[PDB]
Amino acid sequence: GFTSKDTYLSHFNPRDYLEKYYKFSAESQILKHLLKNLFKIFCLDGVKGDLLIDIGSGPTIYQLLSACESFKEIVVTDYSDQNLQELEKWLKKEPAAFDWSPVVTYVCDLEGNRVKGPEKEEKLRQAVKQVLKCDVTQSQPLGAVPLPPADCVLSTLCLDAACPDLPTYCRALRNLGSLLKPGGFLVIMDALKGGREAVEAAVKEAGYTIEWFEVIEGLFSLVARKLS
Ligand SMILES: Cc1ccc2c(c1)cc([C@H]1C[C@H](n3ccnc3CN)CN1C(=O)c1cnc3[nH]ccc3c1)n2Cc1ccc(Cl)cc1
Repeated sequence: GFTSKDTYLSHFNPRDYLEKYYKFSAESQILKHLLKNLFKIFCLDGVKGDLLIDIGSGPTIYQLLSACESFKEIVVTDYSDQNLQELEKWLKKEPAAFDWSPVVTYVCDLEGNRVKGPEKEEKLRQAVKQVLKCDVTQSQPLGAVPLPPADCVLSTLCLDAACPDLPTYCRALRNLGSLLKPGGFLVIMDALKGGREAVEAAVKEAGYTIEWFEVIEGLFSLVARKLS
């Protein structure tokens, strides 16, 4: 049930999935829980800095909506071109882009209705600085792009999309660490697909210290810091 780089394919039609799962019953419920958790990480728990890199963004922006409260600069990334195109239609405010309005409104509600949808959308659009290819199996997952050491790497539902075996996952997390300052944050929100202990081993062996781990089969979230 594992995927390797030689077997990986992402959904060819990312738009149909946005329409199905990101329009918000079971899926709406799960998305709400994710969004509440991301609110806590990025607006309460001290995960903040200048530069966040979202690894394996997929075609979605919901995982960045609270994060742009806490990071001036966000880089979104994906191995597959069709996911990057779906992101760019939205960032560039094209008429053909997915309508993230309902989710955006819901996040504005979680944040106390300090702003309305358009203002929140604009804050995210201003924060997203680059849209790039990544390959987590590479020592330099973003290739030659000369980003400075970042404050946070976020990975959401990546195991959920395709699960590598444990040493491959540990190596990916260690490759992602090359993107982080010492002490930089690693935030993972994903599917348990050896369970919690396997995730914890991969995180620790990839050179991070877990601050906390929460169950939110099943979904978890965790925040770790790269060894300092
Ligand atoms: C630390 C981490 C671990 C696993 C990850 C990710 C991060 C990110 C993803 C994948 C899945 C993710 N996705 C696609 C649709 N929705 C989501 C989640 N938002 C996008 N996306 C990638 O952009 C990606 C990155 N680099 C790669 N190199 C070879 C394939 C490949 C895919 N994997 C799935 C995956 C499975 C097996 C293998 Cl060997 C490698 C990756």
